[PDB]
Amino acid sequence: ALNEGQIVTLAVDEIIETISAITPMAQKAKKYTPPAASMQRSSNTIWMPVEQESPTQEGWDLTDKATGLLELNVAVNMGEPDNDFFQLRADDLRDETAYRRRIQSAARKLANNVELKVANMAAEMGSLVITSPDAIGTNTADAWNFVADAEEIMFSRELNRDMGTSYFFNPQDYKKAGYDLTKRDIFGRIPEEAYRDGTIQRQVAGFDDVLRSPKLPVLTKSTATGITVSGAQSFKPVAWQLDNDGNKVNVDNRFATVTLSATTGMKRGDKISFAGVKFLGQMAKNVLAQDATFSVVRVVDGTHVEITPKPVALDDVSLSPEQRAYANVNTSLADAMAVNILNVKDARTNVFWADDAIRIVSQPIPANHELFAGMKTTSFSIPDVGLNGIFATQGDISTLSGLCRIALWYGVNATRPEAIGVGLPGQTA
Amino acid sequence: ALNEGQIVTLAVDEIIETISAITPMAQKAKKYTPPAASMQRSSNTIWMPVEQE
Repeated sequence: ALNEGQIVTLAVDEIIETISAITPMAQKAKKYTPPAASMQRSSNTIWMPVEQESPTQEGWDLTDKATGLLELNVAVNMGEPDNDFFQLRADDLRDETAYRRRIQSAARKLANNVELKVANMAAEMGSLVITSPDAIGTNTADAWNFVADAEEIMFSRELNRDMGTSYFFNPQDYKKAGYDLTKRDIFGRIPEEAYRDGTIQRQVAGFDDVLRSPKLPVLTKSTATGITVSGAQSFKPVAWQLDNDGNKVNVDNRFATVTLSATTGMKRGDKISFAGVKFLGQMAKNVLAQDATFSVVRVVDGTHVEITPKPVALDDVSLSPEQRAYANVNTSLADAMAVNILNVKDARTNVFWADDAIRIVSQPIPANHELFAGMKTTSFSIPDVGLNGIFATQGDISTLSGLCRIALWYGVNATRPEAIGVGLPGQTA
Repeated sequence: ALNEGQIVTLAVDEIIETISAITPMAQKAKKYTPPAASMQRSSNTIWMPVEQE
């Protein structure tokens, strides 16, 4: 018919969208931008006051019975900056339509990495642990128990939850839990923005949002066995302590260090509990039926480990009233009580917290300073999470090519590890 | 007593000035700048005649 010249056309305006950009865990995290000038001199660390607990007395006569003050603190820091980096020759900037889409893809990938870091931090530094011997969906009310006792421990612990509470399922375990959870559903329809954002149910066992995150990591089993505490150790809630010079250095309210008989199988992020040690009500110091659980922050030696919440015994006789106000454990660690390992199987984690337990510390990169003259630098907002990064370009004459860097500096911090919790199904070994 | 977070303060405004150097010899010695374009073609050298005897 009509034989004429052929063309190949690209749709300028229609981009096939792939890869979702949901960040349910990062949006429940709080963002903090400290003053950068002081952050530079403070090694990218700032200390945050913890709300202080007050001892109270009863009666008319309190002669010689006043208490001092005790304010504890936690420290937040940063990590290495995350960034995207690509190069282009001069002739490739004639069209400048793949360049812009690469900038957008970089923004989305950086947000994705932030979300991944938040999820992994939560899994690694979560104190409350709930365990089911079999997989979710076995027995009768495995899912209900699995979610409801997590809520129950976070509730009876009387931890702050005014910002709300969130349960994050991994998708594969929610596939088995939702069958039972949907039948026992109070709340109604979810707003469509929230439903597409990740939250699948609301007000489940009095637990606000129940979400579903595909970035929850897999928690490897602990290989350690036959571990007992070596010597009687009591911990005291202090704000500071002296050093060899005799100077007062701040002490983190979390991060207790204990001495164990052996520290071989255990690695950062496993879950332990001590025999006979129970959680305590935070306001009314009552002995909850649930055994106190800890997650190890790191392993320092073959006999010493650092665990997330300080076990501050109520019956400790040497604690002051100011100190005893912070007791979270019924009794201290005896001479030799067995340490119960709680990572017995490699199970993908379910994470829950009280919102704002995780803090995201962000900082600017002043590459717009006069020290940086050959490079073109501008602010770069990643609005999906809420972190401002940096966008920099610099080309060289010998190749007629330029480099594009999109750097984002942030830190993920678990300021209330006692409020982060990890649910582990099918733990039997 | 009051147990609280400890800070480390640094007073950037107040600087402990320690050294003050004087440079009289370089002020007494004269400064000359021969034309740069001619200096480049020479080996950064000028020749001056000495008083004749």
